[PDB]
Amino acid sequence: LKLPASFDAREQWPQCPTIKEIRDQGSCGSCWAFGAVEAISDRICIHTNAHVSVEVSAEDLLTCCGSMCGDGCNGGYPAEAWNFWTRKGLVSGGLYESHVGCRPYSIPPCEHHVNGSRPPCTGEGDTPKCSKICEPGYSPTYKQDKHYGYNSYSVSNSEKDIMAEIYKNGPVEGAFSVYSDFLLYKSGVYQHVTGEMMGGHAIRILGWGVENGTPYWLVANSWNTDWGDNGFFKILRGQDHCGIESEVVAGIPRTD
Ligand SMILES: O=[N+]([O-])c1ccc(O)c2ncccc12
Repeated sequence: LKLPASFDAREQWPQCPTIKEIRDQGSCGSCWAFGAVEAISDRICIHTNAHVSVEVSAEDLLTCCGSMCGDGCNGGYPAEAWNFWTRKGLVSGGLYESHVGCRPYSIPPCEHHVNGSRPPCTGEGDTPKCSKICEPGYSPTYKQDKHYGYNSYSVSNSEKDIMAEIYKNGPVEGAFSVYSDFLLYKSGVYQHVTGEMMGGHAIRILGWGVENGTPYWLVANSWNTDWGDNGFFKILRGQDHCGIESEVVAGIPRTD
């Protein structure tokens, strides 16, 4: 209760479907946008006591943020994603071909270093256009459909601070240095052992726990459910491992 040994947002906010949700960024380096919108989704539902529960649109953020956020499918930055939500807001939008919400994701699901029936993920494709319109059959206007953030912030490189933030306000977006052995993750607690550095990856942190004395963070990847542990993974917590505790960002939904 002053930080229990383990915490899982799905259990704290059982009426919030998005927290339990794994998405797929497709052949696009949109991890920066998915960890952001995934957490925004979660916080919207947490902030409203599930009175409002929507899929925030990775599509809106990825196509419309623009240079502020980086280079679309060519990679981007978490801090600027949340800042963009506080100023321009984000509309709802679901999975590929879901017809859910205002602007569903337009990049098809693919296999991310795993065997499946979807085509393998090819590189970072092109970034779609920013079209401020909702799908036909979605009643409210894109403008009326925007959900703004009251604020955004970078949480310090502090384990306690990160736990307290998730505990009180919900899931966060974080980022870490990906080494080759992370691609191969299947289950258990991920700890870097072999491999070279492949740049960084953005994700959603939604909990923490302890596996046989090993503290870990509960994370959602954006590589579909057939990757890793049903799309989630665990990673060593408390050691700023692969920088897991250095790039944490979040913010509070704007009520109105
Ligand atoms: O599956 N992947 O390997 C992968 C990882 C991270 C990414 O940002 C990707 N983007 C596009 C395609 C594959 C990606």
